[PDB]
Amino acid sequence: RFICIYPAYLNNKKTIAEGRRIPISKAVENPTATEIQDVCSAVGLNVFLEKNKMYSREWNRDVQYRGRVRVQLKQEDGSLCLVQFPSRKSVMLYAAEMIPKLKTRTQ
Amino acid sequence: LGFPINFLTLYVTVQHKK
Amino acid sequence: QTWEEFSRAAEKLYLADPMKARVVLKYRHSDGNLCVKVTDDLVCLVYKTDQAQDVKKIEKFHSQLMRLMVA
Amino acid sequence: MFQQLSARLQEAIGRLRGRGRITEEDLKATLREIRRALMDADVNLEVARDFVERVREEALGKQVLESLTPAEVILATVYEALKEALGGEARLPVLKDRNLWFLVGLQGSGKTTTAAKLALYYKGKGRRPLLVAADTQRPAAREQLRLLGEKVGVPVLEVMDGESPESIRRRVEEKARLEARDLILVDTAGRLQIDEPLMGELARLKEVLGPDEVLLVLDAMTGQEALSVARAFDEKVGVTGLVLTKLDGDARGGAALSARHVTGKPIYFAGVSEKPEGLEPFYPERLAGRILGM
Amino acid sequence: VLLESEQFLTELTRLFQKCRTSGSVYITLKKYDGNKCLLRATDGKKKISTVVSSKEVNKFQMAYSNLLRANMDGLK
Amino acid sequence: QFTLRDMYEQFQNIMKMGPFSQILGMIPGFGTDFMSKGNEQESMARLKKLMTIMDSMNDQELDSTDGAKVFSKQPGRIQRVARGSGVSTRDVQELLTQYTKFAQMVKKM
RNA sequence: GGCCGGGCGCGGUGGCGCGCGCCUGUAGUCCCAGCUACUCGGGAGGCUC
RNA sequence: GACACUAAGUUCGGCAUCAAUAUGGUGACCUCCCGGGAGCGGGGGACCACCAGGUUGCCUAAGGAGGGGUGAACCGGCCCAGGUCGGAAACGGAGCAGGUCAAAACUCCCGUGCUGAUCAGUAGUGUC
RNA sequence: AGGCUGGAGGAUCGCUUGAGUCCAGGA
RNA sequence: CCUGUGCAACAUAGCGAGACCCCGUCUCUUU
RNA sequence: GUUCUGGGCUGUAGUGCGCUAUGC
RNA sequence: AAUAGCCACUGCACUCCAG
RNA sequence: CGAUCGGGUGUC
RNA sequence: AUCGCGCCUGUG
Repeated sequence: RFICIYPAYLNNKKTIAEGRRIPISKAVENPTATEIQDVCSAVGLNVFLEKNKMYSREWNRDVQYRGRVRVQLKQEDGSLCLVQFPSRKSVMLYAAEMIPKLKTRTQ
Repeated sequence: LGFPINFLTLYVTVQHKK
Repeated sequence: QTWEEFSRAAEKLYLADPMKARVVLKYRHSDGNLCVKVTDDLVCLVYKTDQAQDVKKIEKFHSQLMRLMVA
Repeated sequence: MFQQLSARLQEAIGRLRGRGRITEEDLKATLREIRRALMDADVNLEVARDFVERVREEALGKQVLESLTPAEVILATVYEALKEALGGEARLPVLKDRNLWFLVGLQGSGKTTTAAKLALYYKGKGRRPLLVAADTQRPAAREQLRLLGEKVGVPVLEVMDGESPESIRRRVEEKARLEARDLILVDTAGRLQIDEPLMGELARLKEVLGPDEVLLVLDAMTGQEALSVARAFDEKVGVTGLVLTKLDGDARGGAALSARHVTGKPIYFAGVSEKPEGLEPFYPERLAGRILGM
Repeated sequence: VLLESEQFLTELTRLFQKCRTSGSVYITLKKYDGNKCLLRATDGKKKISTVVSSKEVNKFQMAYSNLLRANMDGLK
Repeated sequence: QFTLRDMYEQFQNIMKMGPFSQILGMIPGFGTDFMSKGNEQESMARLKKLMTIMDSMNDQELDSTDGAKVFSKQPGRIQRVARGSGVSTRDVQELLTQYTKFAQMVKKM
């Protein structure tokens, strides 16, 4: 029941039809499922990385380009896990904003 | 003929993992 | 012509009076030329030549005239 | 497959390599071991004696005594004998424009099962098989094939109780015509022991239907008994080819290695499982080398 | 001078021979009486003549004719 | 001259005669243990996968005197073939290397 | 005692005889060199008063 | 008869052929939402290109919404085997090869404007 | 020796053979 | 048409007067 | 120094009511 | 006022012969 | 510098 | 052009 977050969703180098889900203004260079998980897990979000899954609209097969990330929004009872994270859009955006800060990118 | 043709065909399938 | 005519005239004089006429014949070897003349001291008929072919007839005209004088 | 005899024929041969050069005396000891393994694998005593004698001569002819590695020469010779013993060159029924085959054997032979396996095998080779339950006495027998055909997607015509051969021929010919069948498989009645009356009826059917092939299905786990039956069926009805079923459960392999000499019939197929796909063409070369690990 | 038939011819031959280098040889013929003819020859120095009668004209003319023809070869 | 289409065709003929396969085991002269075991089903599935990769190639690449060369000069082509056949870039270079070794021996044949 | 040829040109000599060239006569000329102040040499034939 | 001039006929060549609009499409791209565990299902705005037949500018000497072609390894659009990806599955997606095309692009032939040359020598008029 | 007549064996003078020689002149 | 001076190293032609010479006749006794 | 007279259709021009004839 | 023939005179090219 | 000029035909 | 286009006529 967790939700799905594919890097294509947060890629500013992709068009709409190519899988982008957020405005280019907020999108990111080349987000990696890893980075996505690393910023989500570090906010109190319950999430696990599906390293080998591949996004259907992703012609490339490389690594930097594949993997999937799963985050728990609601809890079995119904309450959101983190009030500040209603929707999926909420997480996508939060991620798009925090990755360009990861030390590994400011390097 | 049957040897190589069949053996190359065989050796190829094994080596190519996908 | 000249010679054939000439003789006629001469033989005319000889006949007219064969006792008053005479006939001279002048041979000049050097200058090389012959010359016959028949006159009657009242008619000088003369004929000169230098060519060789003319001696024969001149000599005959001479020999003849003589024969009419001795006939 | 024949792990038992395999591991057995192994120690015998592997007992010569690390020696380096061998004496005739050591060769005779190996041959005796080999000969015992064959007998213990229920191989016709006659076939077994001939086998080892053949290996002996061939071995000597290959200058085994004059070899820095005899174990290998003995391997090649023994592999050649097994290959020949198994049938030599692989064979398979020759298909024509239209084919009609009979499946015969005793009960529990794997006959009916093999019947569907053949229909399925040739169905994947571009054929349109028709299965027919020829048992005119037992409805439960035709029912077992009706189910199988229903499992392999192959139509099945069940004869009637006591139906005549002519009636069966007419009916079968018409169906094949209307359904465009090119391979017609006739599963005949399976009984516990040879039933003379049945053989008569099978002979008459054979006469009325005129099958291109008459495959006798023998359960390999019955050993040499399967060969005495093969002779009985050949003398009473007439066999053209053999099918060795339950070879996956065959630990000895006596019937397989003896069919050639004993029956003189070719083994076309081998049953390797109770599943409709558990069939494959008999490959003497394969088994020979397999038994030795080649 | 008056010569005899012969004589005259020899004297005459000379007149030509005595004039081959120069001078003129004259000869005049004439009917004469006081039948005969008077024949005269002169080189200018010496004179000579003869009297020819019908009795000898043939014999005389024979030699006289050869004489004139032979001695007069000197023209063109 | 051994092209990639030529290799494609040989693969078709080899797969076709595979079943058949029973009769072949019933003929002597092939030494001991001819086709046993048992790796004829896996071996054929391999040829079929190589065929699907060549299905992503075009006529120029298939009929080229040296199909491997056409991809050395235009490595962009390798990427396309891989995309269309659901295979990786390395898999296509592997096929190309195998084709190279195959064609070498065919002229040595 | 007269005559035996005439004409023109050149040459010779104090002069005469005379020499050369050309022209031209009668029935009717030959020979010789001489003469020594000279319009003047010598011999032999023929014709005529 | 012989020449001229206007109208004009034949043929092979050359040069050249707008703009701005509504309605409906196709495509591309962006931007907002709802639903959903994925592949997605659903709905609102914006921009650009092109197409179908339809106007008008007050537009040029002409300028028709004509008819083909090619479509490129990929790099136009569709349909997409296989394989690939998401899915337990049903299915769905990206998509090469292959096929295809009112609607990427690029190109011909039409027509239509001037325009050399050619051939005809008719139609009229004029001259001597 | 003289006189007369005739001639015709290299013409001195005069005259003329039906306008002799047609070279020169009459710009 | 008229006028004009010459007609060779014979080579006008004719006539007349008539520059050796040749033939015939007469005389040699007679204002 | 451009035409004295006569004759010769050689050719051209001008003048002479000039005269004769017009496929009997 | 048409055509042909006849001749005569003058001029030019400008000719030839005779006085 | 040959008269009249007109008429008819072929009427460019 | 014979662009006075050509031909005939009559002025006894």
